[PDB]
Amino acid sequence: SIPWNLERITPPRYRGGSLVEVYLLDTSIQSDHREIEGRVMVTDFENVPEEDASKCDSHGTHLAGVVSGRDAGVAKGASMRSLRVLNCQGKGTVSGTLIGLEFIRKSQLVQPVGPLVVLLPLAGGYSRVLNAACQRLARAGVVLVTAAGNFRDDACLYSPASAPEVITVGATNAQDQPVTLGTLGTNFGRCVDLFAPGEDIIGASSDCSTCFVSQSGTSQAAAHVAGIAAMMLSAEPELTLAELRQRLIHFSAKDVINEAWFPEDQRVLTPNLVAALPPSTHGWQLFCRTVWSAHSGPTRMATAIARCAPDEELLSCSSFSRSGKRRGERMEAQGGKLVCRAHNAFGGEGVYAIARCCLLPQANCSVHTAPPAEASMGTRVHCHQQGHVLTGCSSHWEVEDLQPNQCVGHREASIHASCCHAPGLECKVKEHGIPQEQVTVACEEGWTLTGCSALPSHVLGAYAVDNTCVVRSRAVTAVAICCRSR
Amino acid sequence: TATFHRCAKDPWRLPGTYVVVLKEETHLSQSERTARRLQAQAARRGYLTKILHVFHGLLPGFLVKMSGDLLELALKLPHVDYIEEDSSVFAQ
Ligand SMILES: *[C@@H]1O[C@H](CO)[C@@H](O)[C@H](O)[C@H]1NC(C)=O
Ligand SMILES: [Ca+2]
Repeated sequence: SIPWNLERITPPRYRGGSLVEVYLLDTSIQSDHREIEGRVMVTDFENVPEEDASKCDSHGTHLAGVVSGRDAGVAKGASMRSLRVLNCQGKGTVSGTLIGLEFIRKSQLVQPVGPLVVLLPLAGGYSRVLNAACQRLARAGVVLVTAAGNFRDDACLYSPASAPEVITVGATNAQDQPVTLGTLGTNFGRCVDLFAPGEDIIGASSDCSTCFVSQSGTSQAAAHVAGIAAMMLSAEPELTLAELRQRLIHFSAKDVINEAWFPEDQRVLTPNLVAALPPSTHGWQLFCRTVWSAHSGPTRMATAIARCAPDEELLSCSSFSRSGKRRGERMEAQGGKLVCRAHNAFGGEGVYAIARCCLLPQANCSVHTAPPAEASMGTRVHCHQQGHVLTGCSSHWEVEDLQPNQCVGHREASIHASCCHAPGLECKVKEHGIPQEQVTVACEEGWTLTGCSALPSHVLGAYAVDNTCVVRSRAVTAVAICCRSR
Repeated sequence: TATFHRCAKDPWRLPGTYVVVLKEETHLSQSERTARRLQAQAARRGYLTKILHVFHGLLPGFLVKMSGDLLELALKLPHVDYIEEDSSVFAQ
């Protein structure tokens, strides 16, 4: 009898959302529906383009019910406030959406409450200004959750989906597969943070005050994550966006989507995660996430930059090109904070920089670099200070072509070690090599992959997938640095 | 350094209304004055304009209904970071 979607997000151990407020920017809603009556406040903010009542409020009413519905909601608690930025046909404007986001911010300034979650169950094409407004609102301390888009396309081509500070949510079905929606479906790619239930999702129907309807879409998916965020933030109100995002990733079901559904090049970029509520079972734990940059493009001196959140540490840096035409990557400081920079090769189509960004308080991390040795034992650098741990190795080169706490690179390459004093931290290195398109090595359960690299036959790149280090080539050896709280 | 942007998905564009985004630390008073300056400079060229909204609180700027003919003029206003043509979003 429990709707499948609400079971899907229920953790393997369990025992909301009231300190938190969820804003909805959507169609009008039927606020007297019994799922949401007395829990949703209609602001009567409205900014919608002209068309070109049961039907008018169908989308918004359903989503308010997915977020907060008495019977079928995720955060059955929670308080919501609704702004109308979509017309009866489900169409809005970027300007109306901006004015809506601004209204939320002004409301907060005038009457401050606790954590705010803003659900944006809508998409247009890439918009600089909409992305900027979202970023500003995120930087102002509001959590934003948006739909990936229903275009079976790269979410980076859409907004607000493409805004990095917004939690972007794709849709999966009861079989944990990406949702098909007519001839299209859930968007995917590196701007999607995670997936959530978004097919056959039962919720309030604005047909009648006690009626229900199943709807499908990445809006529905996003509503689940808005609900989960509201619950998580009620439990841990002080979470930074980066802490909340790391929890959303950490508590997700992993590696359950068949990535064959996605275009080939998007498989590696698309997180294989289906959202879930945190278990009741939960001291401190090491959380890391893999941040893929925008592709650098083909310019000869092109660089891709993957950055971490202000409160995260960059523990490693890798790179990847589908051609393998690559000058590697380096961890470089920037505004007093380390970023992962990857370098394209001459004639390369471009490369991705792939950061491993981790929540490590009390860590003092640095980078130790050595230039090409040009001889014999390869280029080597180590974390020489007593008690510092190596968390990541990177290597870049400028040429057209070719032991604890030590990184080793090619003799013609520079080598970079991420070294942290993190006294609560234990790390080990696990290696695996074989004769081969992909080699793979996983950290042990309860350990967090901090770094992933290939021993220095032509590798396309390396990247962490959850706690598995993947090395891609055209004996090749994957090397994972795995750490945990001690 | 002021740039113009419009939606790559041509059907989703809404020509004739523009979001004028001013540089980060621009003050509301400066945004309002910039809007007025635009309307005055437009009027002198024979163009009707309407300032639909003045943004402050997240981004400074304004929303203006005007002919795109005025965009080169608008890009030369003080404080302008970029201007974006309005466009459509859709329920997902
Ligand atoms: C990090 O450095 C700061 C500033 O010198 C110091 O307070 C702290 O002891 C250091 N922490 C570790 C774990 O090294
Ligand atoms: Ca995102």
